[PDB]
Amino acid sequence: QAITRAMADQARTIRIPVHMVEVINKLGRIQRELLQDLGREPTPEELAKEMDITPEKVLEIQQYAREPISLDQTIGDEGDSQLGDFIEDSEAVVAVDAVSFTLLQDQLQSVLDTLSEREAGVVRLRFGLTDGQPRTLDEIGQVYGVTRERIRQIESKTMSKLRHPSRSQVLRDYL
Amino acid sequence: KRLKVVAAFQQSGNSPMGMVLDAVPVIPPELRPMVQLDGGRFATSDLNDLYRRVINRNNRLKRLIDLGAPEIIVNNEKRMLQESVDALFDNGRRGRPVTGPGNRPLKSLSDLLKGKQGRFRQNLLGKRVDYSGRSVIVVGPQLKLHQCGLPKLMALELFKPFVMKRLVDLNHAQNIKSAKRMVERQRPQVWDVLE
Amino acid sequence: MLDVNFFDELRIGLATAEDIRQWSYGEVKKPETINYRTLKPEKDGLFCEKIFGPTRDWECYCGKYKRVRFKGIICERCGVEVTRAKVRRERMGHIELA
Amino acid sequence: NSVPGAPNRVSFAKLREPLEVPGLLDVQTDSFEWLIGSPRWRESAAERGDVNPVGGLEEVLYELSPIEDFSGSMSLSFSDPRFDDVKAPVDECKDKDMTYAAPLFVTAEFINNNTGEIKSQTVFMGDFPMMTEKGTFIINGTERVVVSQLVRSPGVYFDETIDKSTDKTLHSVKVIPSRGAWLEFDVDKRDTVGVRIDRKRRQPVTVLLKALGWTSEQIVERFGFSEIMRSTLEKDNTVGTDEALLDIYRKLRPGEPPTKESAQTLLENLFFKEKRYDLARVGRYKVNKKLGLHVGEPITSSTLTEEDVVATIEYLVRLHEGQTTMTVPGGVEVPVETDDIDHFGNRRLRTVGELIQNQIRVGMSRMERVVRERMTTQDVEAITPQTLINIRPVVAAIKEFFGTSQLSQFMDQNNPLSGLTHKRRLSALGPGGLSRERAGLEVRDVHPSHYGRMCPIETPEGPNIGLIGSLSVYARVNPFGFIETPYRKVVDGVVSDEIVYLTADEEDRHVVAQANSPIDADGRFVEPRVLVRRKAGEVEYVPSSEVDYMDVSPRQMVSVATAMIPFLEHDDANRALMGANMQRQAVPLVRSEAPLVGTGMELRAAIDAGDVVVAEESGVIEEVSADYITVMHDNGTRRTYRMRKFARSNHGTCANQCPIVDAGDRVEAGQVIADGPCTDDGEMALGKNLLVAIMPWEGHNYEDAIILSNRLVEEDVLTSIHIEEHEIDARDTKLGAEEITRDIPNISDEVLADLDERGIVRIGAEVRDGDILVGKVTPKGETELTPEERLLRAIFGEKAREVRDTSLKVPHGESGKVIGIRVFSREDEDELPAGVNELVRVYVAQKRKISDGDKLAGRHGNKGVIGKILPVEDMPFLADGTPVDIILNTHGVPRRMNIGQILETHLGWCAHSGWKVDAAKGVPDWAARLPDELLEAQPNAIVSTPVFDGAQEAELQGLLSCTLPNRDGDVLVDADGKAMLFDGRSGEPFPYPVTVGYMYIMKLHHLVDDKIHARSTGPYSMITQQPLGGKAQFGGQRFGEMECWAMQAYGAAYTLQELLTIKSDDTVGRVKVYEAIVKGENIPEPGIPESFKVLLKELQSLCLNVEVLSS
Ligand SMILES: [Zn+2]
Repeated sequence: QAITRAMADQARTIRIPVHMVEVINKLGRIQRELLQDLGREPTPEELAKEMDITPEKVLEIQQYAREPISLDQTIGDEGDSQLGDFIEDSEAVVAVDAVSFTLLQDQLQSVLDTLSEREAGVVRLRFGLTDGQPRTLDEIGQVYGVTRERIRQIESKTMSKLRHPSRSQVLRDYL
Repeated sequence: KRLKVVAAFQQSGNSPMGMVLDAVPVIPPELRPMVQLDGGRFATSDLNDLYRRVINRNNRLKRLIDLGAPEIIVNNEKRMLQESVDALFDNGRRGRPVTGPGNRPLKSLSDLLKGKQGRFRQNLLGKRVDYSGRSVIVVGPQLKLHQCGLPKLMALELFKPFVMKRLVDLNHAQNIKSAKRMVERQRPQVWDVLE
Repeated sequence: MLDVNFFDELRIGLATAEDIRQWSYGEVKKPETINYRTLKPEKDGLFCEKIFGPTRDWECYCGKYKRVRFKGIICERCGVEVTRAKVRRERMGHIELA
Repeated sequence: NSVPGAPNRVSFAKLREPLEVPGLLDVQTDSFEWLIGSPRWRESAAERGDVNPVGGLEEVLYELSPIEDFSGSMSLSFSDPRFDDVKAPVDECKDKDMTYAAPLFVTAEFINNNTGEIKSQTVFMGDFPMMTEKGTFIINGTERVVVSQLVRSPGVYFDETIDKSTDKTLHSVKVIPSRGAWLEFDVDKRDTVGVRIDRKRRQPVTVLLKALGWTSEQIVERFGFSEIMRSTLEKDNTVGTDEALLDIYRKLRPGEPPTKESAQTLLENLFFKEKRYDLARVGRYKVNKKLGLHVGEPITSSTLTEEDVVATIEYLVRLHEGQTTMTVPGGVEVPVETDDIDHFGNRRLRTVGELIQNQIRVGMSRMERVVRERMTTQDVEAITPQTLINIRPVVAAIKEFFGTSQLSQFMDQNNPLSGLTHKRRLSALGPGGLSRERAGLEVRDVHPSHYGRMCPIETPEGPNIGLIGSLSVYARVNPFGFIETPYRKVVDGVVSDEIVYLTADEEDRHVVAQANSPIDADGRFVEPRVLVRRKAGEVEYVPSSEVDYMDVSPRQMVSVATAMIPFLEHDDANRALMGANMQRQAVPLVRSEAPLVGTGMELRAAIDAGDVVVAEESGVIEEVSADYITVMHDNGTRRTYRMRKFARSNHGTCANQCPIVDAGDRVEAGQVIADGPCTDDGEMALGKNLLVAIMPWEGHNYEDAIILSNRLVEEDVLTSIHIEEHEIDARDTKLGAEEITRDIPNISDEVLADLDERGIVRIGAEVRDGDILVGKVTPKGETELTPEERLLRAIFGEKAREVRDTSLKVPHGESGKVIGIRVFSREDEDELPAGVNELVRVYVAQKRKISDGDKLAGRHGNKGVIGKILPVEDMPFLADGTPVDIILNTHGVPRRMNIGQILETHLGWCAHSGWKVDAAKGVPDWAARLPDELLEAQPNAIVSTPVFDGAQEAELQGLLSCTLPNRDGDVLVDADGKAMLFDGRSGEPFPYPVTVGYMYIMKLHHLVDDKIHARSTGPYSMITQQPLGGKAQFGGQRFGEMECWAMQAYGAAYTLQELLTIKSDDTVGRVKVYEAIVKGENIPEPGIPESFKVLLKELQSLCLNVEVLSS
């Protein structure tokens, strides 16, 4: 019992609960016992029939039991490099989309400044540009001394003027 | 020979207590990445395995001490802890190296700082650089001594931001994204500004 | 120590246990790396976000705060200090040996 | 000739070959036949060792059985290994990526010695991969080839050493058996001996001979003449067999108290038990030959015996005395000498049979362990062989061998010769071999025993030089693993036709003659002194009457890749080596014209390479088409050869097959029916016949550069069809499913024109770098939707587009048309990997023309890139007006020592223009030995030249003398080979004539299109922020420390810091620099490299308090 429990929750780099390492072990044993009796690899639907459970769960457990690999094992037939040299860092900044984002921000500032200042501020705090949080209408009213219906109307004015092709063409290109 | 280290421990204000170790540091996770490859397969730097071994041995020793066990088992666990820290700091220095899957020695901290493949002479002294290319050479007998030929495609790829700016300024592309699209599509106007 | 490329000397010496626990931002005490299903790191594991900072930028474990406006505040629930995400390359752990 | 469809290749060969070259694939087919035990191999051993006809699988099964328990009352045995029909024919297993394999069946006998019951269960052993007719395996669709390995044959190896102190000689031995513990017997620095057992440096022979049940009287009786061992036995200092046993126990198993019986049984279980020490069947016979123990007894009891040890002692001690011959009591006399480790009589060859045998042996060892565990845990009579058997380790072992092993590698097939040479190649690295770092200088050298066995020319130029080579053309592998070559035996100066085969060790005790000797057809050499190869590899003169062997033919020492080089004997060894290596990497062109000047080996090499269709059975052709040929055999029935058209080779070349027969012709069994990629009329053709002028032209052919005319580009003389494949799979994901669909977000329509609604490119549509190939869309999940994105959709009404378009796009720098699309999916009830549910693979091909930078070379070692392709006007042309096609420099040939290709050039011009020798007043003096039918040659006539018996200088000069013109009366070239030619640039004639003639050139697989790479800002690695490397990834050139030395020496500091910090490492530096250069602003100050911070954290993690101090 102690050995099995320890091998269950301690022998894996990605720890797996015993309750379902049990079913991985049982799936493996039944598939390799049926393989020799039938002569072929057991299709997961037949394995599910032996499971009394849905096959999709069988594929899920099959892909769960797969263990991680090492980043530093030599990958070539000849020993010259490791696996980790060929993995791209996804989290790294593209260094191209950053400049694009900055220029898009500049274009947005120019477009908003072209619009009337009240509308620009309304939309800026509506979508939370200058700050971290977009705000609801009542905040806009409390900061501009107007009712929320008036803010809805000025927002209607904003996207109405923003559909103007002068801004529409100059901004739609940025995609 | 003894004085060579004794005098160093004397005149320098560091206690030799640091020779023995009872609290082991843990490298940042991003320096020992666990990343999912395309296909669901997972990769690790073998450091997670050694750290896991250290953690397992330490926890089991804690359990043995708290529970109360005959001194033989406690001594065996302490020896395993010592050998696990041994493997973590320098695998294969003492005894046979700690081996994982595929029957290969595991890369400890020391092996990450040794030889050609170590950090010092592979990433610090010489680095892979951007804005560079490589191609076959062909004799250029009509060139001048200070000149050299350059393939058009390689020159375009190298001077990408340069032609990007120089063409978005000449109003060929309205914005930077359009300039990138022209460059990747290799529009005819690109070559003139490239030259 | 501010990493501004204004350096006068680089020093190396033996590290005592007091320095080792001074560097660390917590004590890793579980051999758990990634949840097999949720694909997230665990608590006090080798990849714990509380010890080593958040994996995703400006989010705690349960996502109490998903906004830039929370800077430098350690959440009361999981203790993940909501900040930039490359602190996982900077912060450090430590193990107290039996 | 002797080939039904052989083109008329006239030959300059003087003497005839008594035997034809054997099927050059016989080292792969025969070994696998031995492995399986097919009836062909069964009858093969019937007259070549029928004393014990047993296959590899049969041998392993017999060795394994019987397996029993601790009690011995219950046991299991294996017998009757029977195979089965293959699951699917070759092409479909190459299509849907399944291993070409067949089920394996064996019979298991369950015995129960307690009472006695029988259970003969036919258990399914597993799925054994099979070997195809070409000698290549198929694993997961890919075509893999295993190579034979060179290792030290287990046995006994005496050697000599100088102490370099008092110049005393010392003799050591190393009985090195496979799967056992070594014994090192030697004479120490002082007088006594050293008997190192399993690396323990104590205890001279005194304790060993005593431990064998002897005492002082035996060791003093056997050794009274050897004063060394007399002194040793006097220095015994131990009396008592049990004392010697415990002393051994000290240095054989310390850490456990010894007992009276533990050491006695330990010695037997260590050396004389065939489970912990079993020198293989090769090792036992090697020991027997080395010591003369058994000379007429069958092979049994592979474990080492005691008389072997005593004979080793006697041999070593007599060697230290300087004795010549040792006669062991109870055996024949054997001469006493040191054993060379590189002599091919001590280096065996593990073919495919031996390697698969070893892997099966490991699998059966695991089988025996698991069945031994299981046979006891279950009660008697409730246990059956099926439950005793769990075939998992055997298939695991075979899969381990075939994949992720460096001795069974990806087939190198870009022309028939590369496929031919990849098999029948001898390697030395791998499990049981020596690594290149482990390899010394001595092993890489050519041994005198290499002659006739392993070619001394064919070997790669890289670090692996000498480590791996190629088999000879006449070489044979003995059924014993040793290599062996044929040779005719001469008696009293009479040459016999009887061909006998000798190994490396059997050659020393004989005297072989020269290959090309002045034979008078009566067996008698006209001069007494003949070039012969002596015992120790020495070459010397000797009268004729005492020689007893001769080479079967010239070109016996050379391989098949080097036998195709004309005028080989006129070339330096290095240039011949490189020429043989570049022959392996030619590309298949679209026409593959046969070479004018070559060797007879081209026909055989093309025929048995397996990629040319050969009519197995004779008969008339029913019908011919590009796709297929229907041939009607004489016995009513017909056979349809399905031609393979435009198949991608493992290196992305073309493998088209064009039939060369008509609808009403008759073809004989063995005649070539269709040509492969690089074959013309069934003979090897790896290049084209190009007119050559050897003048140095205006510096465009400077430093091995080669200039070409635009005729080659326009006439498609050198152009290759190149095919690439692009796999892409849609797999299940927690986000849902990825769809192969046209619902691709934010894409135009001009790029959507060439996709079907199924979502993939239309067949026959042109693509290029960056174009989309398959539309695969993945659920994006969630992320930070930028507020700016919300304003963006608010301006145009664009949908959120909730999915991520990670579609497959053509990678950078390629284009061409699409050839085929193969799609598999789960609803197609296919055997897809668990996890993926669509997988589509697209084939894109482009007719790659010849351009600057492409490497062109001859088969004589001359190489070079295309300096320029200048138009037909600017080409030196002869008085007839035909422009030259290729111009090469003249400053390389005399320095680099490859004058053979100049002779090839002249012979090619003679063969092209045609010739006739005036036989009016008798034959001229030079043509007296020239064979008939070679005195007349029509224009564009093909010739042949054996490598070591070819056209001589006088014959070639005479041929050049009479070189009748084609159409007009114009002898363009003079008697000395040079010809006048008119400049195409200025127009005036060149002051002096230059050599011109037809040369056979080949395009190598080092094209510049797959060799140009550049990047501005690509991806970066995880741990350190350095950019990755390679062409598959976006790359980035490595600026190593050696270039750092140069930049520091220049005194350029800002450039170095730029190349280190911001151009490579400093992330904020990278983005700021890119923003500044795009914004047209000044590049900012470089920051601190990230890799240094990584190093600092790593060093901190090593308990090293490292802090950087500002002040
Ligand atoms: Zn949290």
